[PDB]
Amino acid sequence: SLEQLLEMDRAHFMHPSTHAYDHASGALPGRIITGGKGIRIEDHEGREYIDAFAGLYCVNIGYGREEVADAIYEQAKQLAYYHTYVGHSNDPVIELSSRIIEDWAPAGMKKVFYGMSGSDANETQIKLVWYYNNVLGRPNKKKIIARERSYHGSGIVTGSLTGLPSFHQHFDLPIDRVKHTVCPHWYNAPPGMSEAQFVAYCVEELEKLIAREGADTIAAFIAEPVMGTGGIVPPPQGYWEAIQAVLRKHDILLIADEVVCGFGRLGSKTGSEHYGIKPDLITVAKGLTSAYAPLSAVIVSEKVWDVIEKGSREHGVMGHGWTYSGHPVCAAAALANLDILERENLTGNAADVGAYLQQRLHEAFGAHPLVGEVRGVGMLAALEFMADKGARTPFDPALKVSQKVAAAALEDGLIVRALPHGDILGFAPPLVTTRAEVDEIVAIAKEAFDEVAD
Amino acid sequence: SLEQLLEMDRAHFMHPSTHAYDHASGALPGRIITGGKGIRIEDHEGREYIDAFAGLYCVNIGYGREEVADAIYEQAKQLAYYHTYVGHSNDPVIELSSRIIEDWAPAGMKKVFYGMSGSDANETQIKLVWYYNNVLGRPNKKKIIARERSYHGSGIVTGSLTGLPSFHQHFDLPIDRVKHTVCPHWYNAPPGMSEAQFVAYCVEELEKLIAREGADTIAAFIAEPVMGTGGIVPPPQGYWEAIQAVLRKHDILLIADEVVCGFGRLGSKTGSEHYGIKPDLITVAKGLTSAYAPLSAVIVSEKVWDVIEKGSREHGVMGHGWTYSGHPVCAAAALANLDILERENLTGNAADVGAYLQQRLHEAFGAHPLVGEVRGVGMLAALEFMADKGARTPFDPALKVSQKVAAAALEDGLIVRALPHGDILGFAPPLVTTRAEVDEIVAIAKEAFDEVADA
Ligand SMILES: *Cc1c(COP(=O)(O)O)cnc(C)c1O
Ligand SMILES: *Cc1c(COP(=O)(O)O)cnc(C)c1O
Ligand SMILES: [Ca+2]
Ligand SMILES: [Ca+2]
Ligand SMILES: [Ca+2]
Repeated sequence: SLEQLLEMDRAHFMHPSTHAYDHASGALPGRIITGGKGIRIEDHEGREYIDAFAGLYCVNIGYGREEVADAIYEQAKQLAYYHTYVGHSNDPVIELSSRIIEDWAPAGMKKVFYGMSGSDANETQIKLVWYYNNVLGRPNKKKIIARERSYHGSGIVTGSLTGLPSFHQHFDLPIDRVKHTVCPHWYNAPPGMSEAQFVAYCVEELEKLIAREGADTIAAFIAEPVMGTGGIVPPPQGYWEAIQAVLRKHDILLIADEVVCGFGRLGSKTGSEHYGIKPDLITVAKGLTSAYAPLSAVIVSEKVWDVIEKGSREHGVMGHGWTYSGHPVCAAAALANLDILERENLTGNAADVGAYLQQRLHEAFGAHPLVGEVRGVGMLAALEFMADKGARTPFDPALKVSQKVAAAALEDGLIVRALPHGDILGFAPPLVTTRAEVDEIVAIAKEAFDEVAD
Repeated sequence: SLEQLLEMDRAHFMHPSTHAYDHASGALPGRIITGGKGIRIEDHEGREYIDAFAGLYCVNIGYGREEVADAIYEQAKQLAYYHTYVGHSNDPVIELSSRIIEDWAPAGMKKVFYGMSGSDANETQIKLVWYYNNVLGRPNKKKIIARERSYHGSGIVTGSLTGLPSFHQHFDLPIDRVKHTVCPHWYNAPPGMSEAQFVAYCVEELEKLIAREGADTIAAFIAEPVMGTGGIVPPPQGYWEAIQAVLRKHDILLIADEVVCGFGRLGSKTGSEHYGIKPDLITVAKGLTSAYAPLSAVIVSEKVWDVIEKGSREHGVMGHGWTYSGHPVCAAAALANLDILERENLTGNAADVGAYLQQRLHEAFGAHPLVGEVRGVGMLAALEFMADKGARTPFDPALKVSQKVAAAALEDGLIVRALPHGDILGFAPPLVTTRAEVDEIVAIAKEAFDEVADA
């Protein structure tokens, strides 16, 4: 019974990112998702929704892929699990590793280490950067620079990297080794710069942080090529070239968080490829498997892998491992996911239909007095709402405009996300989305928005 | 083509817990596992092995359960994933949560929060204990006490909780908020002590740590009911009763790490049930799914859940979540796993055949001059080897006796683990293991051991 389900939920399930009391008490009503196909999902009540956020930037090949379910089945049946400790392996993990390196990763990458979450992958990154510096005799080169409004996960170290305050509240974060520099959102500049001027500003602010802390104390800089949860923010043109030069000058490792941007989302293999970023380390999850099974990976450059090898010769086996590291079923899911991305050229579809999404959002919302900015890249897009446009001046957060539009859209059968920063409505549809589906998405969001606007 | 696999592996796969250079260079040969059935696995080759470590204390219902593969398939096909943010749900996660609380958790537990690893679950625990204290207006009550030789995971915070130095080296751990008290291994007590004396020693050492740090600054104490990777160490008689009294007196939360002990391993539902532990918080993974899919959970007491609710009313939504929190496929795997544990009464089999394992290891090894100690409980057991027994004096670690026995056992078709701490050979067979299979396991390990002992 659906009613006893919902009581069991309220009584016993602690959800992620859900108001504990309001949920437990019934004030925040629960929604049970039971099926889905293509870009549409279905709740327990039989209501169907267009999921223009692809779960959480992650159901990239779309819902209901029997091909992946069969791949998962066949592996679960043959060998669901053995460990990968002390050189042990399984077939799928071997194939997946060489495929990630040969076909998806930028040049210079060498090794892949697996977990199950974006958060655990970034945890691994910070371990590796500390290990690297310790084996090189640099015990104080340990601080990590992240950015305001960044999202890097929800643990203690990874929640510190995260530049959104909700992940810090009552958790004593950020930790002391994590420092935050500026969010590269041109729309929000010092308030009259050229794009190039704003880049130079971001560069000087980073240079100031480095000077205050001391370059010899900074191990790494971590960043999303395009900001996701912080509010769908492409980098300014020239940003990545200029930031990379600063990091190289100060011998600071670069970690590209590709959890959202990875595996076709922007119309390129990765955000790194898209923007000419040459990271030392890369974090992936989400579109790695299109969420069909949980899997994360850390991709390691030749340079860093060489120091890891060196560490092992001098100090023996590195103490790092998860029980389910390289889980056969999860690896098999990833292989089928990649087969589908590649065969259907969904990276191309993301570029193509993603540009159409940008176009249609601009046409629909660009001229409107309450829309401060329309922005995006590939199959990511956002609308940022402003009380005055003009003066670039945001609504009283108590008004909750982004949230009211999202709610209205949901009533009309469309899922889009109110992002945690400001009044921002985000779009991250599956990479299989068609032009017609975009027009359908935009029509509903447009109606929703007018209803709230009035 | 097997050769091309192994090259691809060496070229591109960074393994957990694997010597990086020795593996990449071919000095540490790789092993590809391709199949398995019951308690036996098969490598690429075709060599078959009795897996008396059940993967990593985790393949509890045994290998090749088509029933679980079908359960995984059916969920993957119907709905592999949606998120569980902002009150969203799927039914396997709802059923699993109420089943964990009603059927497996000790009394007083209320809510379950999901991840994918033992490590992420303990990460969540520490977040929750800090949140708890912050919403109660106790900003300084934040330190965590763990134990020497404990294993709690392999992250930064969870690697700090972990009391084994290999998880610390070149990672700048433990963090300052984590303190370690003594390992409750009677066999390594300060010499001469009675079991009861050694308990009282553990108690006084904990009391000293609490006095030095200030009880006011200590949020929680985390511990495995029985130590796993640190050496298969049951707690001394009376340990848990006495430790619990100290924690209660100082208002310190107790986190039971049931990652190994959970879901039947000791012949009880949990280590907590087994030893009368009343934790505020419990961590589970491994036997939660028998490793058929990755899943972890944090089980939360009524007391702690009440404060979490309070936090949300006063401060709004707690900022905690994993994208794959409550993953439908993983939850479905767990439900089938539980169906099998319950239907086959594998908790009972673990009690029964586990006691037999203890008996048979004692009979086979108890008298031998090179075996310092035989120990265990339920379906966990270990042999600890000593150069001198009556002097309690261990071999030169470069001799690596535990590892030589393991190697010999592997040649003879048996997988048992050389544990990282001492010269210790561990046993954690699947909970479906039979008495005859135990005798088969012990016979091979006994032969292996003689070969190494006579040398
Ligand atoms: C979602 C996300 C993470 C963390 O992933 P989890 O699987 O939720 O731990 C990290 N980085 C980015 C950019 C993300 O979007
Ligand atoms: C194996 C283990 C962990 C960590 O589990 P992962 O799934 O490897 O992250 C934590 N606690 C205990 C007691 C364990 O045995
Ligand atoms: Ca409407
Ligand atoms: Ca079947
Ligand atoms: Ca033999």
